[PDB]
Amino acid sequence: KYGEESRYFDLKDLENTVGSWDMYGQEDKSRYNGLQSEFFERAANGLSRREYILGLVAIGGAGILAWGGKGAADVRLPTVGPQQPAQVGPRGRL
Amino acid sequence: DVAGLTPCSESKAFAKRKKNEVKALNKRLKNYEADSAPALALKATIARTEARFDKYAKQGLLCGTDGLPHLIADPGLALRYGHAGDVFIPTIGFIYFAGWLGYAGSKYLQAVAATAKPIEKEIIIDVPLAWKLLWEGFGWPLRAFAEYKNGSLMEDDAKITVSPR
Amino acid sequence: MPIADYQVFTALFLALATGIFAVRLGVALYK
Amino acid sequence: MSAQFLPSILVPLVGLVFPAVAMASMFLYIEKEEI
Amino acid sequence: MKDFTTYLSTAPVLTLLSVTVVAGLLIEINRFFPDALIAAF
Amino acid sequence: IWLSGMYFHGARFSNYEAWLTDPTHIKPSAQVVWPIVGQEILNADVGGGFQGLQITSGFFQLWRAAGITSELQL
Amino acid sequence: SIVIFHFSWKMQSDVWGTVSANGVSHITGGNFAQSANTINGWLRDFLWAQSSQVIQSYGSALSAYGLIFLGAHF
Amino acid sequence: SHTVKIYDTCIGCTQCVRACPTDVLEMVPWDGCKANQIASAPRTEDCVGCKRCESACPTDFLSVRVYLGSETTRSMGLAY
Amino acid sequence: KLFPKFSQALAQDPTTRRIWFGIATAHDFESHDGMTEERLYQKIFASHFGQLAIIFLWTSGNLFHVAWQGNFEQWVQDPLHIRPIAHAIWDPHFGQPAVEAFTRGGASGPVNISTSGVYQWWYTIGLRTNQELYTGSIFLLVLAALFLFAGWLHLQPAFQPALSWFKNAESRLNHHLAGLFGVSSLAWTGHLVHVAIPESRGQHVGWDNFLTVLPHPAGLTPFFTGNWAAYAENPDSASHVFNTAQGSGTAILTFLGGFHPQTQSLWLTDMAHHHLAIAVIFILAGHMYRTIFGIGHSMREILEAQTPPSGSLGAGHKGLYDTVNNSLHFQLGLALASVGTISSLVAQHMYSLPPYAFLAQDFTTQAALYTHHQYIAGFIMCGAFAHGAIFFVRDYDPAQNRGNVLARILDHKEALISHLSWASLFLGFHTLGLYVHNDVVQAFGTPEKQILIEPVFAQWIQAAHGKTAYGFDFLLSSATSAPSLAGQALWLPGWLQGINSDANSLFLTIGPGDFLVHHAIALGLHTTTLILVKGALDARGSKLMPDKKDFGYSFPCDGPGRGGTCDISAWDAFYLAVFWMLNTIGWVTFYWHWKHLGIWQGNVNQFNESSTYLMGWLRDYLWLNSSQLINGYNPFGMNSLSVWAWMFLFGHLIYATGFMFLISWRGYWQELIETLAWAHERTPLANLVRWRDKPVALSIVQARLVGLTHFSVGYVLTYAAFLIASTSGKF
Ligand code: CLA
Ligand code: CLA
Ligand code: CLA
Ligand code: CLA
Ligand code: CLA
Ligand code: CLA
Ligand SMILES: CC1=C(/C=C/C(C)=C/C=CC(/C)=C/C=C/C=C(C)/C=C/C=C(C)/C=C/C2=C(C)CCCC2(C)C)C(C)(C)CCC1
Ligand code: SF4
Ligand code: SF4
Repeated sequence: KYGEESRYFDLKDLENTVGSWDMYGQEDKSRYNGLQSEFFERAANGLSRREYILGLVAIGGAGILAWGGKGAADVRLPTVGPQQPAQVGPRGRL
Repeated sequence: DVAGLTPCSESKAFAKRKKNEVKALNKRLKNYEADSAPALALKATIARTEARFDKYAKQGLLCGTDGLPHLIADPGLALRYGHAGDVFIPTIGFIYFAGWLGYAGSKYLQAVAATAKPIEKEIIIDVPLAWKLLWEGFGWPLRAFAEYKNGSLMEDDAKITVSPR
Repeated sequence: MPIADYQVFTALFLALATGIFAVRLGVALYK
Repeated sequence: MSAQFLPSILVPLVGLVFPAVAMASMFLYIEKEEI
Repeated sequence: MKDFTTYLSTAPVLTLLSVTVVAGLLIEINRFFPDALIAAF
Repeated sequence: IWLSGMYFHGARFSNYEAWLTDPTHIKPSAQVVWPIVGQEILNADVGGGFQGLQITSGFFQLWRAAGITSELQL
Repeated sequence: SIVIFHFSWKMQSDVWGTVSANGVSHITGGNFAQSANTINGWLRDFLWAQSSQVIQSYGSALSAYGLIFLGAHF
Repeated sequence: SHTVKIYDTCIGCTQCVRACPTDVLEMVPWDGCKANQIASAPRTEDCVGCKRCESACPTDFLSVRVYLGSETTRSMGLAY
Repeated sequence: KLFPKFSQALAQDPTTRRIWFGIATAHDFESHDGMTEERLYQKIFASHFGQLAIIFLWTSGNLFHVAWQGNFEQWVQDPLHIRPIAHAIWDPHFGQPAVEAFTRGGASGPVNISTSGVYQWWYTIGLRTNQELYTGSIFLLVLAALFLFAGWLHLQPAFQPALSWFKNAESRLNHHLAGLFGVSSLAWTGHLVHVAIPESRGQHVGWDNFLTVLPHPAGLTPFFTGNWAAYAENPDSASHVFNTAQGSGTAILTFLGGFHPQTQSLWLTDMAHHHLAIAVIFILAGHMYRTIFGIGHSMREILEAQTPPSGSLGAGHKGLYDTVNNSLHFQLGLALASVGTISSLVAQHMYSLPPYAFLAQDFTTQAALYTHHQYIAGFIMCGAFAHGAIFFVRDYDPAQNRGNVLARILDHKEALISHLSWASLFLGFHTLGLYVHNDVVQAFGTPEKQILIEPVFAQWIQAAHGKTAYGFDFLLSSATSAPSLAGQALWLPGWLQGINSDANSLFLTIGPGDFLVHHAIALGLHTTTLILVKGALDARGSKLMPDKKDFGYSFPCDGPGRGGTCDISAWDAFYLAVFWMLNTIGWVTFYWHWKHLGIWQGNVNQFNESSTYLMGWLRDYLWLNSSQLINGYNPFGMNSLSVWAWMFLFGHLIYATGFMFLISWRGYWQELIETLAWAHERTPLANLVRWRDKPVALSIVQARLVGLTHFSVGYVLTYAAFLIASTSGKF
């Protein structure tokens, strides 16, 4: 931008004249411990592929069906529980 | 009797309605003096109610099962059973007065349309001319029929602007 | 005589086949 | 009703699994750049 | 005086006066001839 | 002009004097309608031998707080 | 509108009422504290319950309020 | 990208050009009117569709017409 | 960014609008890229197949759910003391009181009470067990799959029908009148004679034994010999019990007329006879147009010959055959108008002449069916006029229709619109004036001053049908009149017995309230028609926009120039007419529901006295019948009506939400969205996430469509909830 004065436009430095700044980014490779980082990158080894990561989400879909067919009954959900008596209605109906 | 309707004179519901209205008015009147302003007003209302019911029963109006007057809107049916004053005669009266006002307005608009500045004549009405045209509008049926048979009451379709289809 | 479970299963399978035909028709319509 | 367990599995499938799958697929398809 | 009569002849003044006169005439007709349900002549 | 109309109506078509003697049972009223087409039914039995429309502007309370007492003052 | 509705219901359920040496008998019986937490309560216990006074005013002094109530709706 | 068209009914008053907020119209020489000039739309890609040019045309009917079509980042007036 | 595969211009849109318009223009095949007439017709044909399959699947699902979780078998034994079950309820959000409150018709758990009347219909056509319903559902499933395969097959080059095949109007009409209408009616008659009639007499006739059961004691001999009268020897006795053999008969083609004393519905033999006569007439009509057998008619010549002399109608109907055959919108508009009118006819005939057993006793089902069909008819009518406008702006050719009825009707469109406006103004002025006059006299405590005009014309027509409640003694009201003596021993006995009874809806008694409400209905119809006709006639252009046809059927506007051009397209006219259609249908349904509410409770005086003024409509109908509905759930508990109360509030919310899109316009939202975009582009952490499509405000036309959709949905949901809750909590 060459903003050394009141010039905020520069074709040779057009990158700085459009406000393309990281503002808060900072490159630094010294932080996470090597032993802990290895454990996590190892745990999430093949889970970096779209098909494989979607498979993990597919497990959540199976859990949803598992809850309806088993989880809902184990938490004693009112819909899966029993019913007590009934009513007749306005007139002589059921 | 026209369509299963009973005359209000022999209608029991009509008499019961009149009795109930007068009874309510007397109940309200009982909470006042004999010559005070509210008492006189209530007595006047009672007299008006009785006169209205008597007039409706005497005029030959037809009452239904609910005891309220019903109007017959059909020529012939109302003319042969004495109910022409229900809708027929009022129709004639309206048509006449409505045509009177409409014809007066039409004549005023056509008369001021020939002036050099008609818009001002429309926002600032000419009272003498409007009065004269209002008086002339009473003969609107004759004038309208004469203009229709004369051909001056209509504008040629070829002279009226129209959309480009 | 209420419908049995096998009847519901058969109806669901036939519905699956119908859905397959429907998706085929939809694919043909998209083209 | 026969097979009381069927609604408990079909309702979540049609209301939770199917809608999520359909929305994800539609979102991925309406922004493909080259279909 | 001419300008005053011209102002009195404007559309709003004439409209309000005409409506007032018609309303007054109708009110007095109903005051002297009340409950006129049908045209009894 | 509006204030003058309010005071005039409270002095000629109201029950303020009667309301002063019984402010807990007499309902304030400052409007009277003419009998033309059955509208006289709007003249409610507010109290104190008076018939009119019940008002909710609070003028009676204001006048009482100011010590009006009489209709001549209004 | 919501402000005035809140004020009306609150005063009719927790302030305005009568004293009978045994307590306070509010106009609506204090249903605001148990029904104002839902929209259905506002529609039924306030709009529907309190509207019976204006829809049943025909034939009385408040008939005008019943007429305007409809006219305004128009 | 809207479609802007100029018709021979134009009188070359140049009002539409002055009313354009994105500089889409211009006056070019012509010989069908007393003004000896006609309007043109060489930069329709910058037209937003405000129709300000039509509100300034005095001919009846309008000599300049704008037909809104495919919307772009410029025709939608988006600054983000 | 290329999802609108059918619109390359829309795919280039970098905003979210691309997605929106990508879904609202998916069925406008004529506007898609690289679209021809042959491909358009083929795509429409395949879409028709898909729609047919969807309808079959829907019917199969209804049958399966009734046979799996309903109480059809129990309802058959007690059709008057058991509430039909629609389907089960499996909602994890339900609480214990909700689960216990929704268990009604002897079900194992929470269920929904049916309101569509499928129970009465299936019971009247012969169905009795759950196995039959399951078999029907499976059959419909197979039929749907077959239609899907047909739709896919006709899309292949070897089975693709040519464009000329779609234009063969004579052949299509011949096959539709003789086969789609006649043969279908004949088959229905066969089913009624072989199953419905025997089943109603306590005799079971199914696929396993229909070949060993005689529909009539004298099988086929009287039919081929000509002694058709032998098929109406002894009909069902007046003391016959449905589904049993007491007081039964052997006739299969009667014409008693009226209603069954026990079921309060039309006789099955009468309906079978009706379908047989209809089938014969339709087949005969089907043998009219010319195909490839040297005989028949040519519609083009018939139209070209319908030119009255003196030039009163101009060129007559010259070129109309091509105008209808070439334009798909013209045919769609005609079909929609006819279908909507038939829907209204169906709604008006099912309540006055119940065709299903024990249907008149189900007050909830009758009201729901009438309201449903009336709303469907209104929407279809609006669509018919909308497509007529689309035709005028996209398929009308002035040179091809020069001098015919279309050009002439367009030549005097001003007179048409002017007279429609005058009729609407007259009806509105007087209906509102009479209602307000009655309201004012009622408020002042003087009901005797009400203007109650007796509907003498409608009463006269009723007397012409046999009603003797008005003392007219006209045609059917006089026993010595020629029409009375002609049908004295045919259908008049039952017809008169049913029309002179106040226990049914066959020509109900009318009074001043009916007069006022009918004029209000006339108002709604006239104004809706005025809006639609004005939009269709002015679609090509008006004085404010002479070249409107150049901008298409739908466009936002024409800018603020020339005084302003908001809502100037034909689409906008249809948009404004939808509100009026909803209002008219609302008035019609309100009238029907209130009258039947008073009739069912044996209190016709309530409607006869409170319907003459609007306060009675608001207090004695809306406020009075809303107590149970709004009490579905309260701080004390909940009942089975809580679903309707929630739907009531839901409809109110949707309607109010639509009010936003209707009142607020695009300008405020665009600036607001720009501010939101700036906020997102400047918020840390969230900067890592970007939008693929630039967020923009809804389009003007899109906003009008969204607002109208919300308004209509809220309207329908609110009325449905109120109607069902009011007529269900009492009966
Ligand atoms: C259009 C007809 C239709 C409709 C509206 C419904 C509606 C319903 N069904 Mg049902 N069903 C149908 C047809 C239909 N069904 C048919 C023909 C069968 C026979 C196989 C079944 C078998 C069936 C079973 C076994 C169950 C339901 C259940 C249900 C309820 C919960 C939905 C669910 O999760 O189940 C899933 C539904 C299916 C797996 C099959 C339905 C397939 C239909 C035909 C698809 C139709 C799509 C439609 C034509 C296209 C519209 C476009 C749209 C998808 C955007 C719900 C009220 C459940 C229930 O009882 O709730 C308590 C339940 O367990 N249905
Ligand atoms: C006998 C021969 C025959 C038959 C049976 C049919 C039948 C049919 N054709 Mg076809 N057609 C034919 C010959 C035939 N066609 C020929 C020769 C040609 C070339 C000229 C065509 C060209 C053609 C085209 C281009 C199209 C069709 C279409 C259709 C379908 C119409 C839509 C529909 O299903 O609604 C059913 C209609 C009825 C059942 C009749 C309606 C009766 C009224 C309106 C209903 C009320 C009756 C009653 C009161 C209802 C009560 C029931 C209630 C209790 C539920 C239909 C199944 C359309 C289609 O959908 O494609 C698949 C279509 O696009 N046809
Ligand atoms: C046989 C019936 C039929 C057929 C075949 C068509 C066919 C067609 N119509 Mg049409 N129409 C019909 C009936 C029909 N219409 C009816 C009954 C109406 C009155 C409502 C209309 C009104 C109408 C208009 C105004 C227009 C068309 C247009 C069109 C064309 C394009 C449609 C389109 O773009 O798809 C797109 C489909 C959609 C956008 C779906 C709409 C979304 C719906 C309304 C929302 C429903 C939400 C749901 C109810 C919410 C449930 C509530 C719950 C959540 C609580 C097309 C050829 C357009 C046209 O011709 O272009 C020039 C056009 O502008 N139609
Ligand atoms: C309650 C709401 C309401 C009302 C009263 C109207 C009324 C009317 N509409 Mg409308 N409409 C509405 C809602 C409403 N609409 C909505 C929500 C929409 C969707 C946006 C539409 C869309 C619509 C369209 C597209 C059209 C109409 C048309 C009409 C007119 C039809 C002619 C008629 O019926 O004569 C009767 C007239 C009336 C009932 C008006 C009442 C007359 C007043 C009360 C008399 C005045 C007395 C008094 C002096 C009042 C003045 C007091 C003041 C000075 C203080 C009419 C005036 C059509 C039209 O213009 O017709 C030519 C038309 O094309 N409407
Ligand atoms: C007593 C109370 C009352 C009131 C307050 C009104 C008020 C009104 N009426 Mg009405 N009317 C009434 C009673 C009443 N009417 C009765 C008892 C009848 C007999 C059934 C009618 C029949 C009637 C008709 C036929 C019409 C009205 C119309 C109108 C409206 C305009 C009237 C007018 O003159 O405008 C000003 C006048 C003009 C602008 C020009 C004159 C127009 C008049 C009406 C034509 C008269 C001559 C013509 C040849 C008559 C033939 C009409 C044709 C249909 C046969 C207006 C709001 C008109 C309307 O509804 O507007 C759409 C309308 O045409 N009324
Ligand atoms: C009942 C009708 C209705 C509703 C619901 C809204 C709602 C809203 N309006 Mg609005 N408005 C309306 C009528 C309505 N308006 C009308 C008639 C007008 C014309 C004058 C306007 C004019 C208007 C303006 C000018 C503005 C708004 C703004 C807003 C938004 C304010 C933000 C907010 O409230 O937070 C939250 C939203 C809500 C509380 C709405 C209800 C949402 C529920 C509680 C959540 C439910 C979750 C859902 C069920 C779960 C998903 C289920 C799945 C099936 C999808 C909001 C969404 C302002 C805005 O843009 O926002 C700052 C704005 O400036 N409105
Ligand atoms: C716009 C448009 C369109 C559309 C249209 C429409 C929508 C229409 C309609 C309409 C309608 C909706 C109609 C209806 C009707 C009806 C009628 C016309 C009737 C009648 C009558 C009669 C004849 C009857 C008789 C009888 C009998 C039979 C017996 C008994 C008695 C009586 C009398 C009832 C189109 C595309 C086409 C064209 C262009 C544009
Ligand atoms: S519509 Fe607006 S931007 Fe486009 S040419 Fe006209 S004035 Fe210029
Ligand atoms: S405003 Fe119209 S007349 Fe003037 S230069 Fe532009 S196109 Fe021509």
